[PDB]
Amino acid sequence: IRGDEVRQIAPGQTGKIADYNYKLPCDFTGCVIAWNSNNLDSKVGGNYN
Amino acid sequence: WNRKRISNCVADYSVLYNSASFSTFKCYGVSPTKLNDLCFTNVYADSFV
Repeated sequence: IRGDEVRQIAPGQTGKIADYNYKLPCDFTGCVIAWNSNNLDSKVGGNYN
Repeated sequence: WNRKRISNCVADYSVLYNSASFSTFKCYGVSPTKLNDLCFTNVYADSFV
């Protein structure tokens, strides 16, 4: 995902991706791991995949 | 801060929330996705920088 949408991936959160793309339950047991990848997910000229 | 009043009109809150021009859009007492289905006695838009 895009950088400061990272906190949209959380229980009971709203935004573009938290409601249209990936919705967690309120009673979500488990946890979220995020790391920046500007190396193999980014390319000059833009990665549109 | 300048206070503009809004009353006696039809408010479209979807255009503002769906616009990506805003750094943060965070709401207390309401959920923005449902703002289009509410009726308000009065609205006050207080703007500043």
